[PDB]
Amino acid sequence: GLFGAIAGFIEGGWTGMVDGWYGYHHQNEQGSGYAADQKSTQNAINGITNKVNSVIEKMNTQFTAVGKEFNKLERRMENLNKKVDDGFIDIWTYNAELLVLLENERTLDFHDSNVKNLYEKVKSQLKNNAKEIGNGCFEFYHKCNDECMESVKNGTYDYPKYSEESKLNREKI
Amino acid sequence: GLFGAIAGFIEGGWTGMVDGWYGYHHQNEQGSGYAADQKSTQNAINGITNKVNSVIEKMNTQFTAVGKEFNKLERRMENLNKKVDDGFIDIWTYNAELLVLLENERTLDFHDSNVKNLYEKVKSQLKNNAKEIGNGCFEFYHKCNDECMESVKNGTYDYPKYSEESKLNREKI
Amino acid sequence: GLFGAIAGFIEGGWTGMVDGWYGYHHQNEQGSGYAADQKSTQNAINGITNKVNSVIEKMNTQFTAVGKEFNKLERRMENLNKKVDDGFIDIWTYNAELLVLLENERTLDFHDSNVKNLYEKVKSQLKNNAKEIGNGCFEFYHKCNDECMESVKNGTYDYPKYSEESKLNREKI
Amino acid sequence: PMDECDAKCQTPQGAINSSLPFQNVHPVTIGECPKYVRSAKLRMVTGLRNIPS
Amino acid sequence: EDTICIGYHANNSTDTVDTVLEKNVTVTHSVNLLEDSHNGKLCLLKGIAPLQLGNCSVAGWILGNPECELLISRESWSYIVEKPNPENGTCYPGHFADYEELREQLSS
Ligand SMILES: *[C@@H]1O[C@H](CO)[C@@H](O[C@@H]2O[C@H](CO)[C@@H](O[C@@H]3O[C@H](CO)[C@@H](O)[C@H](O)[C@@H]3O)[C@H](O)[C@H]2NC(C)=O)[C@H](O)[C@H]1NC(C)=O
Ligand SMILES: *[C@@H]1O[C@H](CO)[C@@H](O[C@@H]2O[C@H](CO)[C@@H](O)[C@H](O)[C@H]2NC(C)=O)[C@H](O)[C@H]1NC(C)=O
Ligand SMILES: *[C@@H]1O[C@H](CO)[C@@H](O)[C@H](O)[C@H]1NC(C)=O
Ligand SMILES: *[C@@H]1O[C@H](CO)[C@@H](O)[C@H](O)[C@H]1NC(C)=O
Ligand SMILES: *[C@@H]1O[C@H](CO)[C@@H](O)[C@H](O)[C@H]1NC(C)=O
Ligand SMILES: *[C@@H]1O[C@H](CO)[C@@H](O)[C@H](O)[C@H]1NC(C)=O
Ligand SMILES: *[C@@H]1O[C@H](CO)[C@@H](O)[C@H](O)[C@H]1NC(C)=O
Ligand SMILES: *[C@@H]1O[C@H](CO)[C@@H](O)[C@H](O)[C@H]1NC(C)=O
Repeated sequence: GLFGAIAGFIEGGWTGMVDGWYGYHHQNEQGSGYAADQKSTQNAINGITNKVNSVIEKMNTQFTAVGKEFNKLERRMENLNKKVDDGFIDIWTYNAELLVLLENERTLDFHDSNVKNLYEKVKSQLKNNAKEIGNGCFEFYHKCNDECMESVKNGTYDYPKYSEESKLNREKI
Repeated sequence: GLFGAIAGFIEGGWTGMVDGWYGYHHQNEQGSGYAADQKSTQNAINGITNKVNSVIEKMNTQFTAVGKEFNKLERRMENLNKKVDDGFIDIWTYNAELLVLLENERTLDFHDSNVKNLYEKVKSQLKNNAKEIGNGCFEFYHKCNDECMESVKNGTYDYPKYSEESKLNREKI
Repeated sequence: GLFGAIAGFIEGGWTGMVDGWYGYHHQNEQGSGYAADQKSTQNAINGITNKVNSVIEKMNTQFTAVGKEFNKLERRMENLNKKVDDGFIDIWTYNAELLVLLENERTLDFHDSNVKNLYEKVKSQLKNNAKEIGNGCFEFYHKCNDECMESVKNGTYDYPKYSEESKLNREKI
Repeated sequence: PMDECDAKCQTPQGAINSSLPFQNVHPVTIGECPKYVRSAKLRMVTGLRNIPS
Repeated sequence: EDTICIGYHANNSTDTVDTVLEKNVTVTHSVNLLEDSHNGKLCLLKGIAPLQLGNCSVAGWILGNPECELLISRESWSYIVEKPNPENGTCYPGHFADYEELREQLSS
């Protein structure tokens, strides 16, 4: 919840669904259930794919032989080559470790952005037709079937469908 | 559209305008047209200026001579100096390449933020006076001249100007 | 104000309060005053703590001896060891300097996110009960005591408390 | 000069506080030492921007 | 009538940084990463003293130049101190081979 959801307006996670990292929880007369958002989920995971390929590939590992050895009349080259190699090991160590911390932080922010984006997409259809509730959810002033669920998933609502039912069931409140 | 606009709620780009990277498209009785937002556009481009100066300048290129050469009784120093220089080349290569990827990603996010910011600025004046429509745009419940356009560009509306016209032309809807 | 507040919709800073980096300014009949948001403030500052510990610690400083010296029959090793060490100094210099610029930029964005998050939290309770005003603030269509202030700080309002007072004092406007 | 004072890192220009990660001061050191750069300054932000009006 | 506002901190501070998108960027609070300063002394490690040659070259040190204090008491130490241009090279000259290697061997 850097941008305000997860440990934000949302508190905790849900183990009920495992098909994909995002989704909805539908609630209606036919019942309850969880259902995953494969569209943006798979888009994101492809992002992670192109990331980690663009992490691992950036190395080039030679056909290498690391080590050397010297007498005690070559201490310059010894203590040097120590200083050399320890220099590099510390550098790669430092940079790589920073890269792990940063890229995991940016990964969380990537997720945070995606969920928040999607929340606004959910919001975009149902602005006056249905209300914010609590956190994470919207209550309808009308009724919604699984057709309405699946339609609302892929970015389809038909705004005038239940516009009047919302226009009346609001008005008691 | 990391933060939700470009490939987000906005789909695609516009070739009609070339003066600056951002702007508006005005639509009114006098006609249509595009008009660039030099304020935030130039601010951003100055950001890119200070960036790239703060990229290139961070190198210091010595008056350098790269190369060496040895006999075959100096293979230690040879294979060393190979390992040395290849070490560095791979390091600079790695870091710089990561920096290109990251800074272009952060560049897109910089743009995304600027446009989204501006969208909220547009929204901030006209909250009840005029409505969200579709994506990217707002329809007015009143009429707007080029004076109204240019005023709304620089952060001026006079909220009570068409407050009542919106207060009535809403009410049919 | 990358995400839209500080030099964004907010213009400038406030010296009146020094207890913590964030807070509110309460205004009511009993009077005015500033009051700091220790919750998110301290959370953030703990973030800075874990950051800077995760900056300094990533170095490992050996029990080191830097320097060497040679004759003029060892110019290879001389100009080498110059090229070596200057190589490293420039590398550490470059990477570290970039890290300062980036991490301060990301620090500003961290702050920007936190304040914007909090602004939405303030907004989340009082959506129809009270209105946006100007920038940075909300005017109430009802009256709020210090109990109401402190409650609204920790994420408590009781929405139906002044729902009707807002429902009437709106309606003149 | 030379003095009875104690330290953890040292260089010809002086004895050195080994607390901080970096110097820009002088490359040569002995001990548990900061690391040299060619720079003027390096200052992270703790706080944030300052504007009265 | 009543109002709620956001709030945050400013101060009298004029401490600055440089940044990707702006320079001399003033903030309220800052922290200097850097140790730009030196005490201008030759302190000692840990309570362990360093060795001192004063004017002497290492040849005048190791060999037993009487003008160089032998200082057999100095059994081990923190680091070696010289000047750049040591006065007392060898009173009877003679080429000294592997000075570099020896000094490396007597690094510590
Ligand atoms: C230790 O170092 C000191 C300082 O360098 C040496 O003393 C200096 O030695 C030079 C040698 O050329 C002296 O100059 C010579 O003086 C004699 C007269 O004494 C003259 O015949 C030569 O033509 C030349 O001018 C210099 O005066 C002398 N200075 C002092 C203050 O002693 C010293 O010899 C070194 N000792 C050892 C054991 O290495
Ligand atoms: C190091 O060299 C300096 C040379 O500058 C020596 O200085 C001399 O000190 C004596 C008294 O001890 C004076 O009488 C001389 O006039 C000084 N000479 C000069 C040129 O200043 C110093 O004594 C030497 N110290 C050691 C430990 O060898
Ligand atoms: C969206 O879902 C509805 C039913 O929920 C379906 O009729 C329609 O074809 C779907 N559209 C797309 C683009 O998948
Ligand atoms: C903003 O635009 C209006 C007309 O559209 C103009 O009268 C006013 O001077 C402008 N203000 C600024 C600060 O540019
Ligand atoms: C929140 O504030 C109210 C009064 O403003 C207080 O009664 C309540 O205990 C507080 N809750 C928490 C969790 O601090
Ligand atoms: C060494 O540096 C630390 C941190 O900068 C400081 O707390 C301490 O007082 C310094 N000590 C000396 C002797 O400079
Ligand atoms: C700013 O305030 C701090 C704390 O009161 C003080 O140490 C500093 O001297 C002040 N600077 C000026 C210029 O007033
Ligand atoms: C910061 O840099 C800008 C560059 O134009 C300049 O206007 C301003 O005076 C500078 N401030 C200081 C304190 O150097």
